Order: sequence, then structure tokens, then C-alpha cells
Amino acid sequence: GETTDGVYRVMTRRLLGSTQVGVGVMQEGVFHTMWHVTKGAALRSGEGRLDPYWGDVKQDLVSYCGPWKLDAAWDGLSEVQLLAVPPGERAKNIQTLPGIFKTKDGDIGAVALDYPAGTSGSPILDKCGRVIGLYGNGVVIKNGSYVSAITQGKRE
Amino acid sequence: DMYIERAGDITWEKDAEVTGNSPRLDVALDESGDFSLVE
Ligand SMILES: O=C(Nc1cccc2cccnc12)C1CCNCC1
Repeated sequence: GETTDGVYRVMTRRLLGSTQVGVGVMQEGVFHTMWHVTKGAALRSGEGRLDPYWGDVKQDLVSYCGPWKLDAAWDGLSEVQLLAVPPGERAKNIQTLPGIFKTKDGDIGAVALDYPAGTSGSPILDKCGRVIGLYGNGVVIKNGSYVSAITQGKRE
Repeated sequence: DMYIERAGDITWEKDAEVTGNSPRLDVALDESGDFSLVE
């Protein structure tokens, strides 16, 4: 299957028609998505197969074919771009200055953009197009609207 | 059973549709990986 670097939709045919369950990032031959999209299940690309290599439900991250590759971080200052890939719709950059998830363990980037759950996995970029983490794990706030973490994994 | 399709290059695109605010939220992360507003 296609190994080309860039962003991908995660589709299933288990439901009616073809349904976009999520999104992922191909880099250095490894496919990076969020655990809640695939559930750690294997994926197809053409007639090729991607087998899970790493994953962790709490971080809500999963890599395929190899270890996590994405080590770039929000600088705590600069605006970011969500390369949003919504269901049925073309890739859309949507530029925002991230908020902040304050946790007992530490502060995390947070982007406040609302989109269908099928957009889970779309990357968030810095000014050099480096992926600083994945969109699609956070919280519904006072307003009824959605705020997602900038979820980044650790490289080795 | 689940499959991928390419949806673009990952590139910074100058003059994109800027939007969204920058809230500071107090959150807790549970063992299931589910965030929650700590109040
Ligand atoms: O918040 C989550 N899922 C979403 C991703 C992206 C957009 C959403 C819009 C509304 C509602 N949920 C959304 C996660 C899922 C798995 N961990 C627990 C919360």
C-alpha cells in the first residue's frame, strides 16, 4: 500500500456506505493516528496491510509499521494550523492560537475548533509544516462547543 | 475492516481562514484517556 508522506482519511464499510471514522499522518513509513479511531485494529492501503506497532489508550495515540515519528512541539506562543480533514469534504487549513489544558501533570496545547468526530486524527502544524500533534481528544465546555488537546507522542 | 485514502500534503498554507479562541481550561485526564473540566 501507499507509503507516501502526507495526511490520510481512515474509512470503514462495516456501517452503511463508506464512513470516515477518523484521519492520520503518514511520515517516514509510519502511519500515526488516535487510538479511539482504529481501536488498535489493522488497516488496509491498496491491498497492503498496516499492522499496529505501538499504542496507548491514555495518550490516545497509535502508530502503524514502526515507532512514533512526530517529535515537534507547540512553542507556547505562535499561532498554529489545524490541517482539518472532515468527512466528505476536502482538506481545509484553519489557523488558530491554541489555548491551554492545565492538568495536575502539566499544561498542554489546546485548539478550540468544532468539527465532526470523524475529523479525529487530523494534524496540527507549526510555521514550518511540522506536525505538533493530533486533533480530536478533549472536552465539551460551558458553551456546549468542543476544545481538543494538541496530542503529541514521544519519539525514541 | 478499515482502510486509508491520501487526503493531501501536510504544508503550512499562508492566508488560511483564521478563527477560534484560546481558552485556559482546568482539565483532568482519566485512565481511559478521557479529559474532563476540573472545577
Ligand atoms: O472529544 C472526543 N472526540 C471528538 C473529536 C473531535 C471532535 C469532536 C466533536 C464533538 C465531540 N467529540 C469530538 C474524544 C473521543 C475519545 N476520547 C474522549 C473524547
